[PDB]
Amino acid sequence: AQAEQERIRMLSEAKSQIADLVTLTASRVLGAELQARGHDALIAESLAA
Amino acid sequence: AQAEQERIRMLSEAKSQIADLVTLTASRVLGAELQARGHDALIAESLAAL
Amino acid sequence: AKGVIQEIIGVVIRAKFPEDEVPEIYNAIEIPLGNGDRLVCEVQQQLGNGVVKAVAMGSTDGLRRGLEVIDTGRPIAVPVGPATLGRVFNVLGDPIDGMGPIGPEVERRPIHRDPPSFEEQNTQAQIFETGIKVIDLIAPFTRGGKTAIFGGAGVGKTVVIQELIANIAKEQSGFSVFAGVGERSREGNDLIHEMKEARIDENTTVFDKTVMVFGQMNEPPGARLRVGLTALTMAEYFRDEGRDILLFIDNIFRFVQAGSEVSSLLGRMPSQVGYQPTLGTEMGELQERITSTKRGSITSMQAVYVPADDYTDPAPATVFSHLDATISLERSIAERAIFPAVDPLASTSRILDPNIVGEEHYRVAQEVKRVLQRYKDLKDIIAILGMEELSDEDKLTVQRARKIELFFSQPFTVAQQFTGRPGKYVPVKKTVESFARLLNGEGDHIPESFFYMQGDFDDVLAAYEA
Amino acid sequence: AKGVIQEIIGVVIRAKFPEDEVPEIYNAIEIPLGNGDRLVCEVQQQLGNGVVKAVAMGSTDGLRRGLEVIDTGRPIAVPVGPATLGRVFNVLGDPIDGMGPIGPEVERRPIHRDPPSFEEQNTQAQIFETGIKVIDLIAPFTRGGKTAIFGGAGVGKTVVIQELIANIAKEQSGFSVFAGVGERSREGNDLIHEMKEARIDENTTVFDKTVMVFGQMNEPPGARLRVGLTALTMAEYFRDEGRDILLFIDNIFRFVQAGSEVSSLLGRMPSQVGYQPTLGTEMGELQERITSTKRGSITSMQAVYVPADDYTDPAPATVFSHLDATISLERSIAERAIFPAVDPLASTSRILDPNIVGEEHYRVAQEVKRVLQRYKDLKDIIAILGMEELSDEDKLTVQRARKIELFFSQPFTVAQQFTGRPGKYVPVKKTVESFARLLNGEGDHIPESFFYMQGDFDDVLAAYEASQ
Amino acid sequence: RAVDASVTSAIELSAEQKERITRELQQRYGDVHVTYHVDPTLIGGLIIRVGDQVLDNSLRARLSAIQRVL
Amino acid sequence: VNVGTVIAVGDGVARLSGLDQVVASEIVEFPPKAGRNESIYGIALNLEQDSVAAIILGDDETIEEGDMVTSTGRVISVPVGQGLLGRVVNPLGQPIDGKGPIVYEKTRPIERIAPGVITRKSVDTPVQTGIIAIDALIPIGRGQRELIIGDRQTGKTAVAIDTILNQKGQGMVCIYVAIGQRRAQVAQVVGTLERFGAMEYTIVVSATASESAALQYIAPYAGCAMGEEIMENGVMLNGQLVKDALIVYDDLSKHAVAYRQVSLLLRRPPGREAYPGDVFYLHSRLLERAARLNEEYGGGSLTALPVIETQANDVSAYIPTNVISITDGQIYLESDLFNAGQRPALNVGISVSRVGGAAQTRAMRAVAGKLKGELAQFRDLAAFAQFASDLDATTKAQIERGQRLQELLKQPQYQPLPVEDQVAVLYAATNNYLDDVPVPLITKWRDDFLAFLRTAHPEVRKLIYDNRLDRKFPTPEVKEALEAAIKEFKATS
Ligand SMILES: Nc1ncnc2c1ncn2[C@@H]1O[C@H](COP(=O)(O)OP(=O)(O)OP(=O)(O)O)[C@@H](O)[C@H]1O
Ligand SMILES: Nc1ncnc2c1ncn2[C@@H]1O[C@H](COP(=O)(O)OP(=O)(O)O)[C@@H](O)[C@H]1O
Ligand SMILES: [Mg+2]
Ligand SMILES: [Mg+2]
Repeated sequence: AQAEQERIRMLSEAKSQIADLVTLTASRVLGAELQARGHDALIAESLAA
Repeated sequence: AQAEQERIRMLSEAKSQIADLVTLTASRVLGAELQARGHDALIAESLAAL
Repeated sequence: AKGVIQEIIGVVIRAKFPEDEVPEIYNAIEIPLGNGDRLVCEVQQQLGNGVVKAVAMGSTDGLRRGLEVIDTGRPIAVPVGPATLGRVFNVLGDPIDGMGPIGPEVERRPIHRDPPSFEEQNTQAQIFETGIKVIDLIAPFTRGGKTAIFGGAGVGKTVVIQELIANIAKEQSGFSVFAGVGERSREGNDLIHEMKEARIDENTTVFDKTVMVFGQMNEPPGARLRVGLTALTMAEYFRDEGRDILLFIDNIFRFVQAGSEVSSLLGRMPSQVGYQPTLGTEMGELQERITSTKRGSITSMQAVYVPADDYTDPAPATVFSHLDATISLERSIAERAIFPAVDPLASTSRILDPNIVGEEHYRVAQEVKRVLQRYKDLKDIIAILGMEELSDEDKLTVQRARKIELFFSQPFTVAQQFTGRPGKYVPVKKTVESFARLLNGEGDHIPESFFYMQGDFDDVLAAYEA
Repeated sequence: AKGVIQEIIGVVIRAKFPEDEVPEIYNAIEIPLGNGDRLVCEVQQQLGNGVVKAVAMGSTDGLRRGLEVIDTGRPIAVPVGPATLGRVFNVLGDPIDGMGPIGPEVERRPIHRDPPSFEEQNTQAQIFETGIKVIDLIAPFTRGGKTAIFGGAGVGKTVVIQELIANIAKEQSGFSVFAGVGERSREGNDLIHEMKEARIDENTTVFDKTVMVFGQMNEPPGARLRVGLTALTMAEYFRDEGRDILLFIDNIFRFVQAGSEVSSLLGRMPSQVGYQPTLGTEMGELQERITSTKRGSITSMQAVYVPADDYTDPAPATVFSHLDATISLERSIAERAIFPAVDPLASTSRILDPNIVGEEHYRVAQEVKRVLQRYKDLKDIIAILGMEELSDEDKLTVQRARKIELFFSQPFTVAQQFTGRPGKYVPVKKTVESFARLLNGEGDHIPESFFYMQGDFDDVLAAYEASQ
Repeated sequence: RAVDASVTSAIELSAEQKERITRELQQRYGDVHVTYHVDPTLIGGLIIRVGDQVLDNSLRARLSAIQRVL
Repeated sequence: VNVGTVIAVGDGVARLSGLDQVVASEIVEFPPKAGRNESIYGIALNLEQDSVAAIILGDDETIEEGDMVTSTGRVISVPVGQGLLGRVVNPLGQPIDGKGPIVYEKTRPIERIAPGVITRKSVDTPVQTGIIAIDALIPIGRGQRELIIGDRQTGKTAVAIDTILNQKGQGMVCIYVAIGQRRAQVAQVVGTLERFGAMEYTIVVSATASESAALQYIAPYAGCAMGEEIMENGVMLNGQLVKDALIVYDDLSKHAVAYRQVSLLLRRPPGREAYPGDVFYLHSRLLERAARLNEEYGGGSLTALPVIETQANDVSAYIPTNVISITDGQIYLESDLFNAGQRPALNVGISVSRVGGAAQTRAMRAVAGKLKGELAQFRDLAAFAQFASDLDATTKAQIERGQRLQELLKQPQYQPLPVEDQVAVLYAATNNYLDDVPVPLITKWRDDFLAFLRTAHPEVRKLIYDNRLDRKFPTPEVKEALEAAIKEFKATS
């Protein structure tokens, strides 16, 4: 149950999901221009898990 | 001590799953955002490198 | 998949596959045999363009070059689970007993798994209390450690094998695995079926509490080579379930010889007696998954046939490199002691050190070995001179050594030619104090002949009272 | 010139050259290797289409295929002359000591030279005094004659060589050359430098009269395979101009072993125990250059390592016929702390002849071998039954044989660290007198424990008298 | 001529993209024997294996991040 | 960037067609594919034409024909530096203890030519093993190569681990390379090192018996490269830069067996005992890297403690004689002595240290020369002891003294002794201050004496340690101080 609670907190996007996705995008895809054309909502749009 | 180790064992699989899922979601963000940002504009980097 | 047989030389075939989707090493390619049955060959090498050299693991007499070959995409699948308990299998995991096939719902694991990682190993060695008196005292087992049993056609090997399963079920989980590497079809398979099914404890046959895997003499070298790994794969399920498992491998030397034959057939250069160049690595693939992990543990007991009398022989040498204890069944004591005939002087154990089994156990074991060594030294004097020339303070030790060699008898719950004595399970805690008291002067009154299968020092006092 | 590497098999580099510019069999081809330093390979076999096979003589573990190879057109040339005295060289003749490189004006000679002809051989021979009892009595060394010390791993080959150098390398009457092939870089050299610079003959150290080539074990096979020839080229210049040369080559067996490894990499068919088919020829090419000719004399003193304790191995087996004096070191004798460890029965010499070494010396040595034999014959009888079942004379000869075994032990100046006793220099005359007295019956009353690590018989008598 | 290119980009390429790729190979020959496998798993780039030399700009920085993170 | 393809996966050797511009000892990658997330490397060694055979550093079960490979542009090398300390690592340098990734700035190539001849100096500083018998009769100096040769379960690993444990405040970086050992044994060894706090300065390289024979062949070279990084550059230990390292190559017999497998599966001709012709070169190029560099070349040192397992007490085999001819000494552990209770089983007669007798504390040699003499007396008189006390009285006293000394050398496991304690104990034993003590009580007498000195007289131990380097150790002041201490202890007892 403790791991379930911690994993629920992590799956809650605000914990790390959006931040990690944005950091990885800025690091790899584009020079701080990950959004580039569109992708404004697409960003973490399908981050179901 | 052994119960702490056993709990970590289940957490270890959960931690690896969480890390893999986070990184895969970050990759899929690029994959999903690729269509909007440009489907086949990546050849520019390859031309400079090659 | 869907290759074709390119070449058949004895039990070594070469199947040609497309340039892509070639089988990996140890991929268990399967050849249909024009009926429900099939020939399973294990890939051992990749050659040229899509050609893979594989060992037959079967008759390979009805085959013709050009037959369809089906790649299974993984090593030889082996059924695992409680569905394997009380069943008898060959190397491929198919059942060879009268019952029907295992069925598709049962989990199948690859035969070729990796050993437990470094972090999963147990830092501290723990004794595997067997329940025997001489063994639990002179050559204690190690939980997750390899143990050797010598003597060839001695006495008490088989009864100890069944008694350990009986005790492991009584104390530990109980589940056991017998890996009959090069097991004779008559001597070692039907007779052991009857012995296990007839042997019963708490209304449960020992057969129902064990899973038996047989790589027979008649099967090609590949089957005898990989039957040990099949048995390990069956045991590792129960180990992963947290249970303590005892794995019996019959004549690990036959596993070594099967490996040597496979290497010779594959064309590899020989090594140092003609053995396989990959002797250490093959003996390490086996006998390294036999460890005590955090979750569970696989203790083992491997019969070892020393080629001739050369223990330095690469085969017993590489086996001894992987052994934690040795039990030496000797013929001379086997002349009359059909109860466990372990030679206490020739049977050693790594774990028998003060740090692990305690100071008391080490002290008692060393004192027993000292007394028995004194008797061994004075045996010639007794034979030549007699009891009278032997001075005081040693005649006591000779009588005590006679009594203590007689007190290495154990009444078993399950036995061959059942003597009727009730079964007894004596922990190490009882054995250490019992032998300490036997060495402390107590028990000097009862005559030497009334130590047959007594079991405990409290039982010694009870027997003296009557 | 200007070839390209085709294959890199171990330290065997296959290189292709233009059809009309192929290197000769023993030319030295060079890979630039970058960084301003080159890798000098020695050709061994001329294959088809300007293809040659060369032995790397270096690390060769960071170089790719297709690399440029430069053909020098001449074999490995090494400096010779007085400029090489007091210096330390590689297999290639490049100095590895701190001093500067050898200037161009110094003559360079190929390391692959024909040995002296039959007409040039020098048959003259006389005893070379070493100060070691067992060597001076059983297998006397020859001045200008080849001798070798055979032994396993733990037995004292190198200590014997070091004591020998400390004994005879001061009164050289000439120069000397040392060649520790495939030897430990700890003791083989940099511990012998200490003693060779500590010894001072006359205002000049023994090192100042020594040329030194190493090619220690750390080196790849090619260096160990050609370092012997480099050292012989260094020594041959001094031999040819009349200077008496002392030549110490260490573990000729590593020369043979490096040859075996190179041959295995070269694709030759192995002979006997994995050894090269050209074992005898390579051995002869190395050893026929170790000869005292009419112009000058070389007093060679080799060491040989026998695989484990095997004396029938092909390498020592080929060495045995290339010697004037043979010495065998036994593991069993060394384990008994009789550390000079020379087996008198397995050790012989050509100049153990009454015309050369003297009639009394010859008689004493032959008697000390007869007595030693009697003991080897009675060894099992003593082993199981006991000493008492022998006859009185057999018993006496057994006791005298044990005393002789103990008496060949001798403390060495270089071995003072192991046995606290100081080193003893026993002249050959005193050795002959001591063993003649021991055989005569004198010293029979003395317990055998007093013959251990002593000098001449007078020291044994003094020790017994001090013990009363 | 004899060099062989093995291009693998995520999405199938139009004719103009293929011709742009061929013009990209003017550094070696212009039009070498080029084979375009799809490999949709890779994203955001193309693996040009000209001769025995590969050029990796597709998906492998993110997978290096996976390798380090996992 | 440069690539090739596997055309045949043999007996642990891939062939890698078309991988030009690969160096003769390059580490190829085999980048991960579906079904294999991690990369497994290999060593390109036979750079023949249109084929580059490569030994696979791992299980060959995972690679396949047509698999891409990527030459890394580097000769086979391992991470080195301070980050390795306290990490159990693969021969490749990858961690296996699970504590995390190895942090490192530079990587040193394994398999290099040893520093040489001129770049060396006679060993002068001692390595305190902590065993009375070894430290007194077979001194080990920093930079010395001391072979620990025995017969299966004799205590070779025990001696090596006792040595590693004793180097706590000694300014030494220990390295333990487990070659072919069982993973359970390596786990137990690492646990022993951790419980005693010796892991904070120890590196462990583990190539267990299950690991492919490609590993267990570069394991000693990986450990030696790490040790060379310590030797030349040095690491900060306890805030002090240490340029001395100690490497236990563990079982080199298993290393030779692994190389025999690698050679025979490469179809190389066998030699003596079916070993390749260059097995001696294998061990020699490995061990000769363990040196004592002179002050010009940094002044560091690398002590090697190779372990060889003999069969039936046969020291005259091939590999044991090879390593004896390579190394600078022998610590021969006898099985008969081990089973007879002399648990630090040591054949004092034939165990020797060619170099390092000078690299001993002057106190130790001044006290232990006569100890060696008395042990020689006991070994000489053991043959005459067959007679039932028919010899004379003073030699009976000599035999008894030798028995007391032999009991003194017996030392329990996992209890190293500081040099001051060792020299005080040997002074006591050699001044005839134990002749009244019965034989079975000598070990307890030693333990009680050391406890007394630790508790009652710290100053005596400090004074002995400070005065251990002087030329004439038995100075009057320390002599009388230790005399008073022992007389007080004996009166109390
Ligand atoms: N000084 C000692 N005192 C007491 N027990 C010891 C001592 N040295 C070793 N032992 C015990 O001896 C047994 C074997 O020791 P060790 O692990 O060192 O063996 P080994 O020589 O390395 O053999 P193996 O080849 O099996 O690794 C172990 O029980 C160890 O506890
Ligand atoms: N004169 C001697 N006195 C005592 N020990 C000796 C003597 N000569 C040799 N030894 C022993 O021989 C060993 C060295 O042998 P060494 O010369 O190195 O042989 P190898 O070169 O074949 O290894 C030393 O450990 C030493 O104990
Ligand atoms: Mg060990
Ligand atoms: Mg020496």
